[PDB]
Amino acid sequence: VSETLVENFLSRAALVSKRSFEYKNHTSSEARTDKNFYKWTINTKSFVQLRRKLELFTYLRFDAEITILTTVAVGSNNSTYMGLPDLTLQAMFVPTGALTPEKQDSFHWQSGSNASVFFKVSDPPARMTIPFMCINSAYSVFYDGFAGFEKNGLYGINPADTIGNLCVRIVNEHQPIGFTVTVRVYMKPKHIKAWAPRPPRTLPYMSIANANYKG
Amino acid sequence: VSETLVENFLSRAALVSKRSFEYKNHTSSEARTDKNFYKWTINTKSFVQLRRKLELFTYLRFDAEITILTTVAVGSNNSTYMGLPDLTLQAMFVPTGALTPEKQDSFHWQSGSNASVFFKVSDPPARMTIPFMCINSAYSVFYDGFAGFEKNGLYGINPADTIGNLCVRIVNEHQPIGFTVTVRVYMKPKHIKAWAPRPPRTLPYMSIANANYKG
Amino acid sequence: ANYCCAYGEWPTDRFYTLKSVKWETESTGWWWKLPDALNNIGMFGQNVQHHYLYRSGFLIHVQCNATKFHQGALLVVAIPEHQRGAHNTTTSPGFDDIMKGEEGGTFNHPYVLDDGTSLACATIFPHQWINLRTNNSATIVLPWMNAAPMDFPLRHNQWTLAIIPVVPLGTRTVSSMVPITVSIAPMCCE
Amino acid sequence: ANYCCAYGEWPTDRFYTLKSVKWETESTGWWWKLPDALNNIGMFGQNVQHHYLYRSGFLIHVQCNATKFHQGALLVVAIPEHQRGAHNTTTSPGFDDIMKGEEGGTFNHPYVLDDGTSLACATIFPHQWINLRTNNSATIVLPWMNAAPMDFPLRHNQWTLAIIPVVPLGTRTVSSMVPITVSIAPMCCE
Amino acid sequence: ANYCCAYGEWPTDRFYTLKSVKWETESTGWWWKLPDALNNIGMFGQNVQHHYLYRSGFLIHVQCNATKFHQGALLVVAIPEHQRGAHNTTTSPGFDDIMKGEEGGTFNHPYVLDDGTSLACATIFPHQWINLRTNNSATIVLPWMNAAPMDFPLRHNQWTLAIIPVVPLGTRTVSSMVPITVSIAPMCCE
Amino acid sequence: GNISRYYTHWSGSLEMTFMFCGSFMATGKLILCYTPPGGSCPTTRETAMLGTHIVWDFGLQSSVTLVIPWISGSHYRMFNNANVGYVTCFMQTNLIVPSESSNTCSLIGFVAAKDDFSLRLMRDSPDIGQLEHLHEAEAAYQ
Repeated sequence: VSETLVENFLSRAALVSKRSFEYKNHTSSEARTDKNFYKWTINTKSFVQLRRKLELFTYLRFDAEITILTTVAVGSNNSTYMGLPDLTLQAMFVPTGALTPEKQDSFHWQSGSNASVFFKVSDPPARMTIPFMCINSAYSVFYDGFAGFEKNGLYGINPADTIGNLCVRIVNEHQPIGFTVTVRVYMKPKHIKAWAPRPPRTLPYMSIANANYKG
Repeated sequence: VSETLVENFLSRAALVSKRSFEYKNHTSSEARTDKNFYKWTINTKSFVQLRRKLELFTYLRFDAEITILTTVAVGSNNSTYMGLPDLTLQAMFVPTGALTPEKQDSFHWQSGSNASVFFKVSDPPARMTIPFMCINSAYSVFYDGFAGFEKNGLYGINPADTIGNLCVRIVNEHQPIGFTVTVRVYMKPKHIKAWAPRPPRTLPYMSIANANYKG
Repeated sequence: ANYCCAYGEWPTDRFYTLKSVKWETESTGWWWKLPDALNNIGMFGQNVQHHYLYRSGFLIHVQCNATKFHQGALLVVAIPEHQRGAHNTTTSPGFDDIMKGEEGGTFNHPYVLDDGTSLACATIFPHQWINLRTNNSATIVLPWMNAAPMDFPLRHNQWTLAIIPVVPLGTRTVSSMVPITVSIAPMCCE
Repeated sequence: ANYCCAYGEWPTDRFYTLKSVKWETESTGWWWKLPDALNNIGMFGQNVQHHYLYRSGFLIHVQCNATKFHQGALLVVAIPEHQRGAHNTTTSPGFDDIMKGEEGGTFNHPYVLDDGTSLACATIFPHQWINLRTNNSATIVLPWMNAAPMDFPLRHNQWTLAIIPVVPLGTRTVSSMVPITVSIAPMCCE
Repeated sequence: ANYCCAYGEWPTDRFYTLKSVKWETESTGWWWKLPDALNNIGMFGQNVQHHYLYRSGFLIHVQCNATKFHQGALLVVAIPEHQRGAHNTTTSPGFDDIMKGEEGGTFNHPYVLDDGTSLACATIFPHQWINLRTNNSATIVLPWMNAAPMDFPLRHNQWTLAIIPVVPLGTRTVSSMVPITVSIAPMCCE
Repeated sequence: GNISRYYTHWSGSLEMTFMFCGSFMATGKLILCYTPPGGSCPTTRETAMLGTHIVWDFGLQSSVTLVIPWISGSHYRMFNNANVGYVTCFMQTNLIVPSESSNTCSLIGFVAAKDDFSLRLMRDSPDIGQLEHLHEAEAAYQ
């Protein structure tokens, strides 16, 4: 009977985001906002498995534990194997109401208020636990309301919640040889409390922001 | 008298499976299901030593501890030694009743329900303990019955038991230089209980699924 | 008379009676978003647009007027945070088609609850059954139902009362009509 | 009379007597799979094909009818989960050659028990010896013997009663015959 | 619900429900001979043709399904040793026209009970009245009713359940139909 | 079913409730029979009457509850290479309705799990509709 508790049912690590990015000597304006870094707003309604599992409840309250797995490889083979040089990566958690970096060398990377972790590729995956970041007592999986006070607000978007934004960059100044690095983010909710269970989703999802159904 | 207990007699790590696989830029359909990954159904009746030792009993109940040892080498020598780049490998335990991956980039690799372990080649061997996974109270080493309800069922195959399937892949996207990696799997039963001892096997085995004898 | 306390929680007496709806043999259902329904009527509406704040429960009474020769079944269900969805587009529902006021709206696809979920599993929500051969009334008591201790009545609908005919109304004549009366009594309205 | 409780466990009274088999000087042995033997006879068989389920023990009595001038030794052994094997092929035994019913089967290679093990070590199983110069009967009591608490009688044989002449029957005449009678009494049959 | 113990004697629970009969405005009546009705159904029939012997009572439940706009009266009477008779001949009734099985038979002359007696005096037997304006069900409990302590179920019918419409069924339409359901539950069946 | 598809092994007993949604004066009888897993689904009323059955008179009772006995779905043929038991309904009598009522009546059925239900070995539900990429996904977290 312990396996079917809500905590065990929902507290499974899942690949919430996976996004590789090149870094080769990006002095020019090639691939703006993708030169040597990527950003990802921390939203749980990204993969359909986790969407359907979480949308079984109306209100949720949990702490998200994030583990980042990074791999480096190259297909150019312009020289010998020569191994892969050890790169240090910076992952900064930018909470809501704070400024997120727009470029790899932006001064926001050294804010001193946003929590940041520095880890190497050869090191084990970096782990951090994001606490319950909401002005309300629980996240709103479904929100029968409008965000803004004006009528142009979006339906279903709670201006509360909004856990934050996660940005990852390569700390090392661009080495002579470019490289492709892939960062995998795994989120595992912890200390989960759930309220008001709901019927399971039956139709395929149409969007990440709407409850629209096909049929 | 302690050395000759059943737990000490059977709880010895053994090379249950060893299977190398190439990974060189397998974008094409070369070596389907062997492109960059291999799978192995977890069965104890694979090596004759362990077969004869386990078939001394009718019913067994144990937890299997799996240690994975991986080595990388190349005989091509197309360039300098240049060392061996550190690759991250994913080993996913797919229990019975779940879908196993069919390709290296299948979405089953990020299921979020199948337990998975990520380890590097330079790291010590990865260890995981698979619990007693059976709907019955003990595994059936010998089964005087038929699996399916129809008469076409196989003799001796218990639809229970069936510990699960183990799949190992290289997480890194294919690097410019191909490589041969060999994964060795060692299984060591723990907390073993045995019932109904049986006469030892005397004739050479004819198959992994039958008790057929030559002579 | 045999009320249903939602989620086993028991949190004035005006009982704002909305205009009765006509239950036909081809009706799909009706829904009212509770804060929005009373936003434009009575001391509740006056206080709601006087203040920026609101906090209260609700009391729902649904009654049908039919004879012993009528048949049909209704599902009276209160859905918390019933975020609706569109049918064949990726754009979110608009303010006009979400905030229907005291008039309310009708279900386009009662089978999927206009949400993409299943009506068959809607019984997990606080609900009552109106089977015309056994009963004709249903009463539901609704708690606060908000994550925050405080709320804005003009932007967020905490509850959505839905009445869906599972078994269509029927009689000897091919055309049938049975009035349905909905009365909402906010309790400790702020 | 001097019964043998298998594995020291003691878990109706119909005593279904199978047709007697003839013990000749060249006989290799006989075996019966216990759930299958009674699957087509008596209230046991009727209940077995009435239900999808079965759970009970067994009582086995084996008796020989011979004179004081006969010689021979029998091994009456009950093998749990006696998964048989083929002799010169890699294909598994079939349903026809596994489920022999109340008729039973004969050992092709009693030396290896048709399993590839040794007959000499078969005494580890619950067994009794019938030496014609000392005794002519053997009784074995069989427990539940199943990993699961429940079982399907039509697909899985939990026990296999085997009678193997270790010492061939002999007398002054070159041809000898001694009847062997097997009686099985399921206890608490389900 | 308000059962009738025959002759003030109170002597399983399967309640074999026979196929419902249709009560029309021109129906004369239906009868079932109790041992014969269950002789070919259920564990009662299996035991009856397994043994040469039988001894038990009976429990009878008769129910009608009609609306408040239907009218009619039924006499549910259990006749012990209802030896029938022919209408215009001196030959005795045959086995085929006596043993009707679970199908039962119909009254040719309900006025004389197919016996030559009077229906008006049939109330001396254990009976119940089904007047559609007051009740729609009748329950009778039948004792052993045999001179001998033992009986042969395949040759002698101890009871005969008879349902006779004294007042014909009627409604506004000239054609009326009301199902009648008969359930028999032998008690302590042998 | 939706929750159980998230797990591999399920065991317990189910409870079914059937509600008659006809007119007030509609009358009739129905037979609800339960067939154990090791049996064949009945095809005729008298064959169904032999087994465990309930004679439901919906002219008197508008709702009937049927309790399915404890069943272990794990043991009973889950890809052992579905006749796990049936619940069937037969019309014992005709449907009788007053002239002013409708000629057709409907039945509503419910299912619930008793407190003895058990679920084990959680897996990935296949009824999600499979993983398709959704709209506004990439633009959400550039």
